[PDB]
Amino acid sequence: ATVAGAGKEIFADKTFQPEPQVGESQWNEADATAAGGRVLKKTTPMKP
Amino acid sequence: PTVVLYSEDVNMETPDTHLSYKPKMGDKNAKVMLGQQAMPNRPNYIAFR
Repeated sequence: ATVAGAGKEIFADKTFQPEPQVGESQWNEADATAAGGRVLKKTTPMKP
Repeated sequence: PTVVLYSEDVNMETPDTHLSYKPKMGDKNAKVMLGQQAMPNRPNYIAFR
């Protein structure tokens, strides 16, 4: 609360912010409403 | 009814295992506390030189 009502919505950075190394921190889940992920473009050939 | 459970209480504890992960700082078990985690404690080898 910098302006006593602050917290303007901080979003993900374009480049790196979605971290492939996070997730639910308990064996069970809550099945959050909205989720984000990373994926390539078809230009890069697919490899295992 | 097709199930009969039995309600009992014991003075259980943990003598050699610490908690790897805890959901929240509060005790008084809630639903989230269903999924905590624990890790065994390091070995110790006291003896004579």
